[PDB]
Amino acid sequence: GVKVERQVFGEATKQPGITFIAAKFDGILGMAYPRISVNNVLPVFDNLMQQKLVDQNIFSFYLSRDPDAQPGGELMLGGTDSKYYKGSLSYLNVTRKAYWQVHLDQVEVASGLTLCKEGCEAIVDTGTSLMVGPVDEVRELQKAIGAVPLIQGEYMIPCEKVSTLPAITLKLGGKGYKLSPEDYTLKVSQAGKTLCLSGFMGMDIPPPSGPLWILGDVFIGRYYTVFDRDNNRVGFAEAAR
Amino acid sequence: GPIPEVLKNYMDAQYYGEIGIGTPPQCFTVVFDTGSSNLWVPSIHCKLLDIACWIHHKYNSDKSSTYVKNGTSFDIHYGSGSLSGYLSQDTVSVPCQ
Ligand SMILES: *[C@@H]1O[C@H](CO)[C@@H](O[C@@H]2O[C@H](CO)[C@@H](O[C@@H]3O[C@H](CO)[C@@H](O)[C@H](O)[C@@H]3O)[C@H](O)[C@H]2NC(C)=O)[C@H](O)[C@H]1NC(C)=O
Ligand SMILES: CC(C)[C@@H]1NC(=O)C[C@H](O)[C@H](Cc2ccccc2)NC(=O)CCCCCCCCCCCNC1=O
Ligand SMILES: *[C@@H]1O[C@H](CO)[C@@H](O[C@@H]2O[C@H](CO)[C@@H](O)[C@H](O)[C@H]2NC(C)=O)[C@H](O)[C@H]1NC(C)=O
Ligand SMILES: O=[P-]([O-])[O-]
Repeated sequence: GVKVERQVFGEATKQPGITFIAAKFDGILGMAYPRISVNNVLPVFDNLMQQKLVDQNIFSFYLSRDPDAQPGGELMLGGTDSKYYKGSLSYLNVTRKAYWQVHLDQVEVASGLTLCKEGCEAIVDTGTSLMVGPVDEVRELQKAIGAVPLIQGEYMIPCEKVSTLPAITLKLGGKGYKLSPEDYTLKVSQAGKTLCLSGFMGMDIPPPSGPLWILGDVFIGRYYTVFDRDNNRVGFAEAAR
Repeated sequence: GPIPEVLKNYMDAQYYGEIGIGTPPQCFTVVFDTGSSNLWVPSIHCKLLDIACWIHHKYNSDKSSTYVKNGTSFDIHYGSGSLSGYLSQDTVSVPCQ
C-alpha cells in the first residue's frame, strides 16, 4: 500500500436529498485535475506525485461488467495491470485539463444515425455509471434503438429486444470503439422485477464547461482505461472478456 | 512499485474501494472519481438531519494521532447531489490495510 501524508479532505456534515442514503460507499475520492478542486485543495493523486510515492504518475481502471464477478474492479495506482486487458493501449491527448476531457470524433449507431457529427468534447468519468450526451441527440439515439423514456433523461428497453439492437461505435483518435447491446445496456432489479436500462442518459451540461458527452462506466467497463498525468493523456485497451 | 486497489461492483452502477484515514487508519469505502477532485468522508460531527450519516462510516479526528485541524467550510455540488462540511488534514492509506 501507500500512505499519502498531509492530505486535506472534507468531513461531511450535511448531505441533503437522497443521493448518499442508500449508496454502498461512504465517500468520494476525486482523481481529476486540481483546476476543479473545491476550495483549491490539493488532490490525493497530486499529493501522491509530490511525495514521489509512485515511479509513473499514471493510474488505471478495470471495471467488471458482470455485476456478480469477483473482483468487481481494480484501480492500479502508478501503473497498468495486464491481467485485465488484451492488446496494446491507444492514447488521446487531454484537451482541457480540468476533467479528464478528450475530443470525441463521432458517435455512430450501426443502423445509420450519426451523433456528434463534426466532433465534440467528452470527459472520461469513472464516477458516472452511464454514458451521457446532450438531451436532443440522446433522444434520437434512443428512438433509433427502440428505447422508451423512464425519468430524468433515462430510458428502458424491453429485455427480450436487447440481443437484436444495433451496435454503437464511438470514434476516438480516429479509431472505432464498439459497444455491443450487451455492453450498452444494464440489468436493473427492484422488488423482484428485472428490467433493462439503456446505458445512454440525456443531460445538457451548460457552458462554459459544456456541452460534454460522458464516457462513464459503460465505456470504461469494455475499455480498460489509463489516466496519465506525466503526459496528459488517456489510454484505452480492450478489457478482459 | 504500482499499488493495486481492488474494487467492489454493486449492480454495475457503483464501484468502490477501501481507504484509510488517520493513525491508526479508520476505514471508509469511496468512489475513485475521475470526474471530481476532492476527497471527503462523513464526519462523526455530522448533523442529526443527515440521514445518510446514520448508516455510513464516520471519521473521528479525536482517535487519530496524525490529524491536523483546518476547519474551513466547504460545499460541493455534483450532478447527482450535494454536500457540505469542513476541511481537515490527515494521512490517507490506500488500501486501508
Ligand atoms: C499530444 O500532446 C503532446 C504533449 O503536449 C504533444 O507533443 C508535442 O508535439 C510537438 C510537435 O507538434 C513537439 O514539438 C517540438 O518541441 C521541441 C521542444 O522540446 C522543439 O525543439 C521543436 O521545435 C518542436 O516544437 C513537442 O515537443 C511534443 N512534446 C512531447 C512531450 O513529445 C503531441 O503533439 C500531442 N498530440 C497531438 C495528436 O496533438
Ligand atoms: C467537479 C465536481 C464538483 C462535480 N463532478 C461531478 O458531478 C461528476 C462526478 O463524476 C460525480 C461523482 C459522484 C459519484 C457518486 C455520487 C455522487 C457524485 N458524478 C455524478 O454526479 C454523476 C452525474 C454527473 C453528470 C455530469 C456533471 C455535470 C456538472 C455538474 C456540476 C458541476 N460539478 C461537477 O462537475
Ligand atoms: C486549510 O487547508 C488549506 C490547503 O488546502 C490551507 O491553504 C494552504 O496553506 C499553506 C500555508 O500554510 C500554503 O502553502 C498553501 O499554498 C495553501 N493553499 C491554498 C490553496 O490556499 C489553509 O491554510 C488551511 N487553513 C487552515 C485555517 O488551517
Ligand atoms: O456489497 P457490500 O459493500 O455490502
